[PDB]
Amino acid sequence: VVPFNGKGTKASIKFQTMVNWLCENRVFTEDKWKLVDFNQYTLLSSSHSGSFQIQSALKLAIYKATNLVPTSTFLLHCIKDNKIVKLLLCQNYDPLLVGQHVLKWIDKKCGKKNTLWFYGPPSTGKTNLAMAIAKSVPVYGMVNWNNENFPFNDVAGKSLVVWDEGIIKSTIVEAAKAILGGQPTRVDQKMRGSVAVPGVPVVITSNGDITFVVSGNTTTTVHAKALKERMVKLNFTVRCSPDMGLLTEADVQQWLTWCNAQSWDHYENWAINYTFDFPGINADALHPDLQ
Amino acid sequence: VVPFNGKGTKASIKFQTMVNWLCENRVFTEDKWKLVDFNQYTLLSSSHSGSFQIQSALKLAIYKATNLVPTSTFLLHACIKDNKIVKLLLCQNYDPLLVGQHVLKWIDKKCGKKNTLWFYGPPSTGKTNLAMAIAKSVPVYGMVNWNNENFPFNDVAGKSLVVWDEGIIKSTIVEAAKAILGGQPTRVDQKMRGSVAVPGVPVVITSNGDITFVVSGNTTTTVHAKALKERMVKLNFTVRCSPDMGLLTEADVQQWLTWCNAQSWDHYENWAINYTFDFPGINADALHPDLQ
Amino acid sequence: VVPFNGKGTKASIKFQTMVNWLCENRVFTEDKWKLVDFNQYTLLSSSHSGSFQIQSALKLAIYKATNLVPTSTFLLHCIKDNKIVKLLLCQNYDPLLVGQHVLKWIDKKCGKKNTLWFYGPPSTGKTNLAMAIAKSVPVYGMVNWNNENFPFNDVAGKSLVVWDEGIIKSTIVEAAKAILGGQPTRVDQKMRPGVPVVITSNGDITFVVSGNTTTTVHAKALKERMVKLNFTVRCSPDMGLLTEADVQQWLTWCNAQSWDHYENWAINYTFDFPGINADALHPDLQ
Amino acid sequence: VVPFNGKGTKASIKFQTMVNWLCENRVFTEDKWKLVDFNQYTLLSSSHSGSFQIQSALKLAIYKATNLVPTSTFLLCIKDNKIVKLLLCQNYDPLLVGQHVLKWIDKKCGKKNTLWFYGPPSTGKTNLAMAIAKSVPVYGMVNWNNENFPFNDVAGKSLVVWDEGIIKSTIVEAAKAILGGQPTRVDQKMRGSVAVPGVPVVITSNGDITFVVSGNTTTTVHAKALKERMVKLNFTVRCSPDMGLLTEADVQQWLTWCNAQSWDHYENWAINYTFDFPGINADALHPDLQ
Ligand SMILES: Nc1ncnc2c1ncn2[C@@H]1O[C@H](COP(=O)(O)OP(=O)(O)NP(=O)(O)O)[C@@H](O)[C@H]1O
Ligand SMILES: Nc1ncnc2c1ncn2[C@@H]1O[C@H](COP(=O)(O)OP(=O)(O)NP(=O)(O)O)[C@@H](O)[C@H]1O
Ligand SMILES: Nc1ncnc2c1ncn2[C@@H]1O[C@H](COP(=O)(O)OP(=O)(O)NP(=O)(O)O)[C@@H](O)[C@H]1O
Ligand SMILES: Nc1ncnc2c1ncn2[C@@H]1O[C@H](COP(=O)(O)OP(=O)(O)NP(=O)(O)O)[C@@H](O)[C@H]1O
Ligand SMILES: [Mg+2]
Ligand SMILES: [Mg+2]
Ligand SMILES: [Mg+2]
Repeated sequence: VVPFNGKGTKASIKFQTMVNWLCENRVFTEDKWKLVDFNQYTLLSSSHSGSFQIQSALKLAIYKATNLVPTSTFLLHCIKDNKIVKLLLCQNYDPLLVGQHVLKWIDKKCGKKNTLWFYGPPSTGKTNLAMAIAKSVPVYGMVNWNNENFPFNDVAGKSLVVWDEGIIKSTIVEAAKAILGGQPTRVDQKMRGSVAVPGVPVVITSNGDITFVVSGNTTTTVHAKALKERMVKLNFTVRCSPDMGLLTEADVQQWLTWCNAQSWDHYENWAINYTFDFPGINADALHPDLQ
Repeated sequence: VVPFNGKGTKASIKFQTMVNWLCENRVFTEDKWKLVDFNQYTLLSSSHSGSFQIQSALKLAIYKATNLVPTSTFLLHACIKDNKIVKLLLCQNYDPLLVGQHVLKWIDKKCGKKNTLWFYGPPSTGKTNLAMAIAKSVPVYGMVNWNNENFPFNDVAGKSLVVWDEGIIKSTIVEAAKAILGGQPTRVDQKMRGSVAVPGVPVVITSNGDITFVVSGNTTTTVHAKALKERMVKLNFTVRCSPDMGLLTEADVQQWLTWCNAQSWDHYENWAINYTFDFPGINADALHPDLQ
Repeated sequence: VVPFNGKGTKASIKFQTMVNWLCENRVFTEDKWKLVDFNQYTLLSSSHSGSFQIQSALKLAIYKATNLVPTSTFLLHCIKDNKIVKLLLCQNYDPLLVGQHVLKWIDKKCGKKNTLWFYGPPSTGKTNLAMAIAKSVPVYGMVNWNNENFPFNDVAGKSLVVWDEGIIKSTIVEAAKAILGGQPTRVDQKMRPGVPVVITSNGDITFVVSGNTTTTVHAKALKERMVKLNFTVRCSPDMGLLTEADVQQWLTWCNAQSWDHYENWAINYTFDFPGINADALHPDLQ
Repeated sequence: VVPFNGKGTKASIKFQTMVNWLCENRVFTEDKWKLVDFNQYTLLSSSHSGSFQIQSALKLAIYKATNLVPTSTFLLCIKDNKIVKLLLCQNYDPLLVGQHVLKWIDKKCGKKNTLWFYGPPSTGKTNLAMAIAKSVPVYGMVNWNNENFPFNDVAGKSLVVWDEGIIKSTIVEAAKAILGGQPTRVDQKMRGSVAVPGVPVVITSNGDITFVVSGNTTTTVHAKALKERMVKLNFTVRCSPDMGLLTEADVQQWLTWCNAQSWDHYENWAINYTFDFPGINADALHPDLQ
């Protein structure tokens, strides 16, 4: 599979440099391009043949950031002052295992446990944490934005699907089962080449148990066992301070930078047998920096 | 036929070379091209002219791979005891020599009316694994489960293989089923392509139960049972398999078919004179010492 | 009329030569072009100006081969050795007369009798002979490929229309009276010649289904437009496909024979085709 | 099974007598009742109860005539009969055919429930079929029903007549069951059993009905299936310009004579019902017709 020779001219080389510059500065939308580099956009729009190049370059940049680059590389660049590390300790979970699992999860390497689920009372910061992760990936999507009868459209081309205040109904149980489990949709099967893999990670925030499928005017539990195998459940029980504020990329990347530097032995021991719930803080193995 | 005495420019020769290169590297989709070679794709998509060239090259490469070059040449290659497929066939009591030799004719549409292979048996006996192994070797194939429920046979043309997994035939589409399973092209095929006859696509079917019985409402009917038997060939996978045989690979398929091509064809010509709905099993003495 | 004074460039003359090449080699479809000369097709498909010429040349070649050139010349290139000659002798039909009629029938010189009809028991070789002619003419079209309720789409541009094992429904009988009679469709008249039609069937086609009952209202009108041939004797399985050459040698030989015999019967075109006259059998056919 | 111990009043006995009278004179339609006896109809129509009694009597008479009595009862020197002359011209045994007609109308032929007449036009195909249809109490015609629903209101008839018929691929499935004598699903859901009504069918056509019309072409998939359920007759000989409309009297005389003769020659053919009806055997032809 040696690459074709194809010696290109300067016009194509400049376009390729622009495509690389798009990925390097995370410019994936027309609005972001206008907000960042207005002069180049104005110059490119002086002609139809120059306007076609914008639409040509954006698609290639998005595809490169989605499939040709590991997503975790966009995340990885004191520790005891990081808000997420402080926040996760307030919920009585080990920050190191959570951070280590997320990096393994975002690269679709957890196996069939593709979907994370955040559950707890309101005003515990579940939604705030989910937004920070979604803000850091190249492109993210929502189930809230999609149409009510077709909430699982526009899945392809996204690195993370966020479902806020979610709930599952019986009319969409067959679609949710495939997407939450990482199984590719038939669109990818009939567009790409047979059972592929891309799929997409999913993060869910909820104020109630989502394993209860809503059918008619009755709550049912036919699929409770089937759903649980696909998620890792976190209980956000402790209310957070009202003035914590929103989380940003610098907070998440700093937190994720520390986690990657530690040994994988602690995570890989539990990773052998995946459990529906996530283990809590173990004082016999807490990292010395967090003691 | 004397070819038209035209001569192309530098760009035309480059485009023809690119079409050949696409054929040689088994690239037939946009995603495959982006995965294999991103640089050439970017260079081609840098301008409006190249965006049309990409589509033309892909459309020509698919046609060249499917209609101009025999499919079996993509299977053969350019420790026979240890081949996984040979062991799997022996576990299910079938001769690896006859199975491989029949494929080299069925995949080439040379078997006449019997255009389909049928896999039957209990679950977890290895029906799906072998079926997908053949598919991964041919250039492009289509599986029925992708299509719409009411329209099962879309995009059948232009494919080297049709895959139907654990499917069941309904009476509402039994009329179209006898067409593809029989190897005769659909009505639209002749019209768009002028000739009353254009060969069909080979089909492979896996099933846990007898599909010769057609679903008709909430009732099973056997009126079409006779018609399916001369269009099909049956194999029985009656032995379960331990979880010690992972997914099969194209390397196993190529090695298996390579050996079957080199051996003599007398053992196949005897059966090929009058095809039988049942595929004969292992013969104790006919097994060659290379597999004894 | 004096042609225009326009002088073309190198590219235009090359395109005109390409059209002549396509017309000469009977390359009227994209699939045939790919199967015959893949190199030229790949060269042309490199850009827009090359791809447009493919469609333009195909359309011009079809028009030239259908309207500006007599179709019979496309068919003309041991007479007893030909398979078709024996086949017509078995059915008690004179090979010379039927051969001459086909040339006039394909050339629209038989007046209103624009339709041929093969009648007989099943498996008597009717479709084998009929399909042989369809592969000899430049372009042919079958009724069976068309939509069930629109059987007569894309009739213009075909050198021959074939209707195999067909039956006439009273809901569409009025359209059949036109095409089988050779009258041009009203759409052809608005935008701007008939197309020969051949019908093979097992029963009597003059009966028209009307509901769940047969009726004979249209039996009289359909008789004038058609010629009936009887294929009664079953064919041996070893005959196989009839080659386009077998038609070519048969038609070419019948062309050179004396034509005055056919003109005598041509004075009053009967619905029934006359059988073999033993006093008129050609010596070479014996 | 013992009849109920109840007793009917004087008025109910009159209605019971009226029901028997309707069956006795083959009065199954309102027009027939008006034509035959106007005084009684006018007297009955004087009020609500009399009008309702008309409907009740008609329904009960139809049921009694079609379900509780064998049809052959309504059908019950011979050289002068015109029907005998007709079959002799068509080269068929007058005695053998009549016995089959008696068994067929009584649903005693098993699967082969349908007759078929074939031949060139103007040879007596339709005339004979209508004469038999007139003799039985009630008959139905396929041509009267709607095109998309050719088999509506099949039950309740002693015979169903199909003239110049042709089978469309859309309705080929419904044709298989009814022509084969299989009961309709509608009656099974209503009556409760799995096989009850039973309807003989007679078909006359000028073309081969084994072929099924599908789209704009002919198919032979269903050819063998229909052959099992049908019997074929060839009317290949011409017929005089007059051959006056055959009457019920002509039919009744012919079948009565056939039933009187010995039945032994029939059941030999009934061992295995052949698709094609055997022709005249000049050796076995009855001496009266020799
Ligand atoms: N403007 C803000 N943006 C983000 N987080 C904020 C903001 N103001 C306060 N917060 C913090 O976020 C907490 C609640 O934010 P939110 O993300 O809605 O939490 P939650 O528990 O997921 N909410 P709920 O949707 O009610 O279940 C507050 O208690 C603060 O600690
Ligand atoms: N990717 C894989 N993961 C796990 N097991 C595999 C994989 N590929 C092959 N196998 C095993 O290889 C064997 C092939 O079985 P398979 O062909 O799937 O059987 P089957 O009867 O057609 N299956 P089913 O789809 O349940 O009807 C089984 O033992 C599988 O467990
Ligand atoms: N595909 C074929 N290959 C070889 N021989 C063929 C083929 N099709 C037909 N024949 C031969 O051609 C002769 C008659 O062919 P066929 O087209 O079936 O005739 P026909 O009278 O038009 N049939 P039918 O369609 O039943 O009316 C016989 O000798 C056949 O053996
Ligand atoms: N009104 C009539 N009643 C009785 N017989 C008639 C009548 N008119 C003509 N006939 C003659 O009766 C014979 C049969 O009549 P008919 O029932 O029309 O024949 P058929 O063979 O069933 N006709 P077709 O339906 O065209 O196949 C023929 O000799 C007719 O000439
Ligand atoms: Mg929330
Ligand atoms: Mg045919
Ligand atoms: Mg009649």
